[PDB]
Amino acid sequence: IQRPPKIQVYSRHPPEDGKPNYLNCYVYGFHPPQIEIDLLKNGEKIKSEQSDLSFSKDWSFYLLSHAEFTPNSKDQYSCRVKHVTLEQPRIVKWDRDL
Repeated sequence: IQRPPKIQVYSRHPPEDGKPNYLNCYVYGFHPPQIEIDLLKNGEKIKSEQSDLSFSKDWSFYLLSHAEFTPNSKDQYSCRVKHVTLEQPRIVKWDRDL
């Protein structure tokens, strides 16, 4: 029981300032299943397009939240996850050089 979530913030296509992309936040390997995931632009939240809760032997419970977004050299994004294993909501930033 009590397993913290593993997170992956990434974009669908290699980003270029201008072309509309998609930002996905992959969260998995956690338990219990109740978990909240917010997508953030400069600190405030955006498109809550979330998948349906799924489970697997190899990654326990997992989810995928995504939003359409347009890259700029000034706007920064990140994924915020809230789970009973995190004393304070964990925030992972979208690094676009990884």
